[PDB]
Amino acid sequence: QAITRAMADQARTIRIPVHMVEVINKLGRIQRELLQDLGREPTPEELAKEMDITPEKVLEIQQYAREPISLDQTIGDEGDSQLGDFIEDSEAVVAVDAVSFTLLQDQLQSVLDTLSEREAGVVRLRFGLTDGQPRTLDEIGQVYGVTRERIRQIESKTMSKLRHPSRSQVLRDYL
Amino acid sequence: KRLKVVAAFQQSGNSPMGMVLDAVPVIPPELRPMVQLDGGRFATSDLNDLYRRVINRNNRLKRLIDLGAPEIIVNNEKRMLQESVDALFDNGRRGRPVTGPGNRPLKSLSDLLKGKQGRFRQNLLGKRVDYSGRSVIVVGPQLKLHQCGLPKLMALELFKPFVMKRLVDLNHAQNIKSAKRMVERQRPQVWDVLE
Amino acid sequence: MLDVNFFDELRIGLATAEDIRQWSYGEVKKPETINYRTLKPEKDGLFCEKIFGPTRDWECYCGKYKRVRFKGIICERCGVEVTRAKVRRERMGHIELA
Amino acid sequence: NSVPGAPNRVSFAKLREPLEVPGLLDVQTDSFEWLIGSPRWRESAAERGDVNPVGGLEEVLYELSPIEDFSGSMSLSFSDPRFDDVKAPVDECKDKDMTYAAPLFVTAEFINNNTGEIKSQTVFMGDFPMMTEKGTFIINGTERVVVSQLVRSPGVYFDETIDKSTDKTLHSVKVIPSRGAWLEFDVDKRDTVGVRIDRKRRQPVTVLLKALGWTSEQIVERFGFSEIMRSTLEKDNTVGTDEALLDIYRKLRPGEPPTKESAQTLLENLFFKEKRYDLARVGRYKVNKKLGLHVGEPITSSTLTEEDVVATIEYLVRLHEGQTTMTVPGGVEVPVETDDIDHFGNRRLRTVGELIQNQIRVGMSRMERVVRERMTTQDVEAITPQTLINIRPVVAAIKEFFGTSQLSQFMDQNNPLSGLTHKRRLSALGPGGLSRERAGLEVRDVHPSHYGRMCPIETPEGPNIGLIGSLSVYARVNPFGFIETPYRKVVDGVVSDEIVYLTADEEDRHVVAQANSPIDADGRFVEPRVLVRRKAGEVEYVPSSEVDYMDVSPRQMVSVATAMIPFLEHDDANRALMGANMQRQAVPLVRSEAPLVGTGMELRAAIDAGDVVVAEESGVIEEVSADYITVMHDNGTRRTYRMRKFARSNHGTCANQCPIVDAGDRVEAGQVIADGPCTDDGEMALGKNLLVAIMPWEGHNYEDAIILSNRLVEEDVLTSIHIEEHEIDARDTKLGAEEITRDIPNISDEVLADLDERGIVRIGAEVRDGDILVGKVTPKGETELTPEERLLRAIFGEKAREVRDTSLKVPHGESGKVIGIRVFSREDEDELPAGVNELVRVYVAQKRKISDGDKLAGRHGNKGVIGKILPVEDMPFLADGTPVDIILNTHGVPRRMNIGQILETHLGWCAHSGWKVDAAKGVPDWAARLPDELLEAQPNAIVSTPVFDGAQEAELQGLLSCTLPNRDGDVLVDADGKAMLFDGRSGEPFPYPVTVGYMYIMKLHHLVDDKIHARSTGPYSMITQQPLGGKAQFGGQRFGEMECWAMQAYGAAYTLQELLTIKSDDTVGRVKVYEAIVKGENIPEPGIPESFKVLLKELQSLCLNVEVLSS
Ligand SMILES: [Zn+2]
Repeated sequence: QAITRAMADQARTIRIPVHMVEVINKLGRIQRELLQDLGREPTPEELAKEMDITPEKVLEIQQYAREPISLDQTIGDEGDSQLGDFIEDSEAVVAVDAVSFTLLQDQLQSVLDTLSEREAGVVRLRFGLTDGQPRTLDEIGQVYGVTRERIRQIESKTMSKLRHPSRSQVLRDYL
Repeated sequence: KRLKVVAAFQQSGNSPMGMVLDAVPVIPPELRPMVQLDGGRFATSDLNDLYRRVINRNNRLKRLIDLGAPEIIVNNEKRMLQESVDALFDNGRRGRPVTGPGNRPLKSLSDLLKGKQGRFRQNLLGKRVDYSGRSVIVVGPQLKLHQCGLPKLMALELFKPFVMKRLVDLNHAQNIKSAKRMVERQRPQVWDVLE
Repeated sequence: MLDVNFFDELRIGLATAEDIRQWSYGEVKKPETINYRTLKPEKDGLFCEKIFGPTRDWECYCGKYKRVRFKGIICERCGVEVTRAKVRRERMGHIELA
Repeated sequence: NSVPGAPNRVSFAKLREPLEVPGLLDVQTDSFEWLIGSPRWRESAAERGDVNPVGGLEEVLYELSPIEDFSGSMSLSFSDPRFDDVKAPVDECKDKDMTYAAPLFVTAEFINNNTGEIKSQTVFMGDFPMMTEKGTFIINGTERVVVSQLVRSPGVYFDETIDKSTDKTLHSVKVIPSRGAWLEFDVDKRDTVGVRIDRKRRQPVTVLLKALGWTSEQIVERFGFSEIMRSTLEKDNTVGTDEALLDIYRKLRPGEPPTKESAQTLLENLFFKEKRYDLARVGRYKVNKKLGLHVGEPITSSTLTEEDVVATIEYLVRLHEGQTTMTVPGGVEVPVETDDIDHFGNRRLRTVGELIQNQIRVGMSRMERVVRERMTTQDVEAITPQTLINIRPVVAAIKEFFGTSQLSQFMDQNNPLSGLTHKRRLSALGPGGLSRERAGLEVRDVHPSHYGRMCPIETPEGPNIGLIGSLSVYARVNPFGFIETPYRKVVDGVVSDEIVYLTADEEDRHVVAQANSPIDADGRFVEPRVLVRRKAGEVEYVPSSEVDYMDVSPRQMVSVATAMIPFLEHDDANRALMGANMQRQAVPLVRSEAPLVGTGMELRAAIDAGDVVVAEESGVIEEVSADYITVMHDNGTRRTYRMRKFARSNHGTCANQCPIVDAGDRVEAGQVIADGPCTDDGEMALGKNLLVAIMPWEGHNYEDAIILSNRLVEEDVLTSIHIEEHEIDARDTKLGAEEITRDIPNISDEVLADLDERGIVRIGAEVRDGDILVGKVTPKGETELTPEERLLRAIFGEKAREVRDTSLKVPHGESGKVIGIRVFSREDEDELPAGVNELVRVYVAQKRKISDGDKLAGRHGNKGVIGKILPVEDMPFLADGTPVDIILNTHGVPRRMNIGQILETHLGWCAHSGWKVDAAKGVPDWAARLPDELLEAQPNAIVSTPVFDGAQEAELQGLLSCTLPNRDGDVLVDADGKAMLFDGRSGEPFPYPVTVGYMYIMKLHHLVDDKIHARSTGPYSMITQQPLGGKAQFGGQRFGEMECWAMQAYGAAYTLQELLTIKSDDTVGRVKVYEAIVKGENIPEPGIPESFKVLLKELQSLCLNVEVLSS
């Protein structure tokens, strides 16, 4: 019992609960016992029939039991490099989309400044540009001394003027 | 020979207590990445395995001490802890190296700082650089001594931001994204500004 | 120590246990790396976000705060200090040996 | 000739070959036949060792059985290994990526010695991969080839050493058996001996001979003449067999108290038990030959015996005395000498049979362990062989061998010769071999025993030089693993036709003659002194009457890749080596014209390479088409050869097959029916016949550069069809499913024109770098939707587009048309990997023309890139007006020592223009030995030249003398080979004539299109922020420390810091620099490299308090 429990929750780099390492072990044993009796690899639907459970769960457990690999094992037939040299860092900044984002921000500032200042501020705090949080209408009213219906109307004015092709063409290109 | 280290421990204000170790540091996770490859397969730097071994041995020793066990088992666990820290700091220095899957020695901290493949002479002294290319050479007998030929495609790829700016300024592309699209599509106007 | 490329000397010496626990931002005490299903790191594991900072930028474990406006505040629930995400390359752990 | 469809290749060969070259694939087919035990191999051993006809699988099964328990009352045995029909024919297993394999069946006998019951269960052993007719395996669709390995044959190896102190000689031995513990017997620095057992440096022979049940009287009786061992036995200092046993126990198993019986049984279980020490069947016979123990007894009891040890002692001690011959009591006399480790009589060859045998042996060892565990845990009579058997380790072992092993590698097939040479190649690295770092200088050298066995020319130029080579053309592998070559035996100066085969060790005790000797057809050499190869590899003169062997033919020492080089004997060894290596990497062109000047080996090499269709059975052709040929055999029935058209080779070349027969012709069994990629009329053709002028032209052919005319580009003389494949799979994901669909977000329509609604490119549509190939869309999940994105959709009404378009796009720098699309999916009830549910693979091909930078070379070692392709006007042309096609420099040939290709050039011009020798007043003096039918040659006539018996200088000069013109009366070239030619640039004639003639050139697989790479800002690695490397990834050139030395020496500091910090490492530096250069602003100050911070954290993690101090 102690050995099995320890091998269950301690022998894996990605720890797996015993309750379902049990079913991985049982799936493996039944598939390799049926393989020799039938002569072929057991299709997961037949394995599910032996499971009394849905096959999709069988594929899920099959892909769960797969263990991680090492980043530093030599990958070539000849020993010259490791696996980790060929993995791209996804989290790294593209260094191209950053400049694009900055220029898009500049274009947005120019477009908003072209619009009337009240509308620009309304939309800026509506979508939370200058700050971290977009705000609801009542905040806009409390900061501009107007009712929320008036803010809805000025927002209607904003996207109405923003559909103007002068801004529409100059901004739609940025995609 | 003894004085060579004794005098160093004397005149320098560091206690030799640091020779023995009872609290082991843990490298940042991003320096020992666990990343999912395309296909669901997972990769690790073998450091997670050694750290896991250290953690397992330490926890089991804690359990043995708290529970109360005959001194033989406690001594065996302490020896395993010592050998696990041994493997973590320098695998294969003492005894046979700690081996994982595929029957290969595991890369400890020391092996990450040794030889050609170590950090010092592979990433610090010489680095892979951007804005560079490589191609076959062909004799250029009509060139001048200070000149050299350059393939058009390689020159375009190298001077990408340069032609990007120089063409978005000449109003060929309205914005930077359009300039990138022209460059990747290799529009005819690109070559003139490239030259 | 501010990493501004204004350096006068680089020093190396033996590290005592007091320095080792001074560097660390917590004590890793579980051999758990990634949840097999949720694909997230665990608590006090080798990849714990509380010890080593958040994996995703400006989010705690349960996502109490998903906004830039929370800077430098350690959440009361999981203790993940909501900040930039490359602190996982900077912060450090430590193990107290039996 | 002797080939039904052989083109008329006239030959300059003087003497005839008594035997034809054997099927050059016989080292792969025969070994696998031995492995399986097919009836062909069964009858093969019937007259070549029928004393014990047993296959590899049969041998392993017999060795394994019987397996029993601790009690011995219950046991299991294996017998009757029977195979089965293959699951699917070759092409479909190459299509849907399944291993070409067949089920394996064996019979298991369950015995129960307690009472006695029988259970003969036919258990399914597993799925054994099979070997195809070409000698290549198929694993997961890919075509893999295993190579034979060179290792030290287990046995006994005496050697000599100088102490370099008092110049005393010392003799050591190393009985090195496979799967056992070594014994090192030697004479120490002082007088006594050293008997190192399993690396323990104590205890001279005194304790060993005593431990064998002897005492002082035996060791003093056997050794009274050897004063060394007399002194040793006097220095015994131990009396008592049990004392010697415990002393051994000290240095054989310390850490456990010894007992009276533990050491006695330990010695037997260590050396004389065939489970912990079993020198293989090769090792036992090697020991027997080395010591003369058994000379007429069958092979049994592979474990080492005691008389072997005593004979080793006697041999070593007599060697230290300087004795010549040792006669062991109870055996024949054997001469006493040191054993060379590189002599091919001590280096065996593990073919495919031996390697698969070893892997099966490991699998059966695991089988025996698991069945031994299981046979006891279950009660008697409730246990059956099926439950005793769990075939998992055997298939695991075979899969381990075939994949992720460096001795069974990806087939190198870009022309028939590369496929031919990849098999029948001898390697030395791998499990049981020596690594290149482990390899010394001595092993890489050519041994005198290499002659006739392993070619001394064919070997790669890289670090692996000498480590791996190629088999000879006449070489044979003995059924014993040793290599062996044929040779005719001469008696009293009479040459016999009887061909006998000798190994490396059997050659020393004989005297072989020269290959090309002045034979008078009566067996008698006209001069007494003949070039012969002596015992120790020495070459010397000797009268004729005492020689007893001769080479079967010239070109016996050379391989098949080097036998195709004309005028080989006129070339330096290095240039011949490189020429043989570049022959392996030619590309298949679209026409593959046969070479004018070559060797007879081209026909055989093309025929048995397996990629040319050969009519197995004779008969008339029913019908011919590009796709297929229907041939009607004489016995009513017909056979349809399905031609393979435009198949991608493992290196992305073309493998088209064009039939060369008509609808009403008759073809004989063995005649070539269709040509492969690089074959013309069934003979090897790896290049084209190009007119050559050897003048140095205006510096465009400077430093091995080669200039070409635009005729080659326009006439498609050198152009290759190149095919690439692009796999892409849609797999299940927690986000849902990825769809192969046209619902691709934010894409135009001009790029959507060439996709079907199924979502993939239309067949026959042109693509290029960056174009989309398959539309695969993945659920994006969630992320930070930028507020700016919300304003963006608010301006145009664009949908959120909730999915991520990670579609497959053509990678950078390629284009061409699409050839085929193969799609598999789960609803197609296919055997897809668990996890993926669509997988589509697209084939894109482009007719790659010849351009600057492409490497062109001859088969004589001359190489070079295309300096320029200048138009037909600017080409030196002869008085007839035909422009030259290729111009090469003249400053390389005399320095680099490859004058053979100049002779090839002249012979090619003679063969092209045609010739006739005036036989009016008798034959001229030079043509007296020239064979008939070679005195007349029509224009564009093909010739042949054996490598070591070819056209001589006088014959070639005479041929050049009479070189009748084609159409007009114009002898363009003079008697000395040079010809006048008119400049195409200025127009005036060149002051002096230059050599011109037809040369056979080949395009190598080092094209510049797959060799140009550049990047501005690509991806970066995880741990350190350095950019990755390679062409598959976006790359980035490595600026190593050696270039750092140069930049520091220049005194350029800002450039170095730029190349280190911001151009490579400093992330904020990278983005700021890119923003500044795009914004047209000044590049900012470089920051601190990230890799240094990584190093600092790593060093901190090593308990090293490292802090950087500002002040
Ligand atoms: Zn949290």
